Amino acid sequence: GLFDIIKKVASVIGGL
Amino acid sequence: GLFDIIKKVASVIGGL
Amino acid sequence: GLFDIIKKVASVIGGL
Amino acid sequence: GLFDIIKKVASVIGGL
Amino acid sequence: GLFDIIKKVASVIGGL
Amino acid sequence: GLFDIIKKVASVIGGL
Amino acid sequence: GLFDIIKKVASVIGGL
Amino acid sequence: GLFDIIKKVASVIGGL
Amino acid sequence: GLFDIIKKVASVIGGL
Amino acid sequence: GLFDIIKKVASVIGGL
Amino acid sequence: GLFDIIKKVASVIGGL
Amino acid sequence: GLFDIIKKVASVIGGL
Repeated sequence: GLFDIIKKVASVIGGL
Repeated sequence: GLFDIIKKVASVIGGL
Repeated sequence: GLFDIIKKVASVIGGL
Repeated sequence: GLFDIIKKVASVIGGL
Repeated sequence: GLFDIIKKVASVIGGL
Repeated sequence: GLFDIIKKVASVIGGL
Repeated sequence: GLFDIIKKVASVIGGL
Repeated sequence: GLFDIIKKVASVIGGL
Repeated sequence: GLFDIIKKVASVIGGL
Repeated sequence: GLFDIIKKVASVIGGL
Repeated sequence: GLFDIIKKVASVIGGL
Repeated sequence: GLFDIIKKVASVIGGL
């Protein structure tokens, strides 16, 4: 409605 | 409605 | 709406 | 109504 | 209405 | 109306 | 130490 | 130390 | 140290 | 040691 | 040491 | 050492 704040953090470290 | 805050953290460390 | 702030941080490090 | 003094304040300090 | 004094404030300090 | 004094303030200090 | 997050909201509506 | 995030909101609406 | 993020929002509306 | 294999992951997903 | 394989990841995904 | 395979990653995805 007024604010639609979508914060997505996707941290695939993997590998190593 | 007024604020639709959507915080998603996905942390697939995996690997290792 | 009035503010649609979409902050995506995809951080696939992988490899290594 | 002779004096229809209307005061409205909406302090939508959401987020953070 | 003789005096229809309307004061409206919307302090939508969202985000951050 | 004899005096329709309207004062609307919209301070959408969003973002940051 | 590691994160020192300080959020302060002061909301002196007053007046009115 | 690492992150020193300071978020200050001061909304002195007053007047009105 | 690594990030010193200082976000200040002073919003004195006053008057009206 | 012959094989001093060291793996370290720090995932300081703070903030938000 | 014959093999000193060192893998270090620092994913300091702060802020937002 | 015969094989000092040092791998260092610092992904300081701060701000926003």
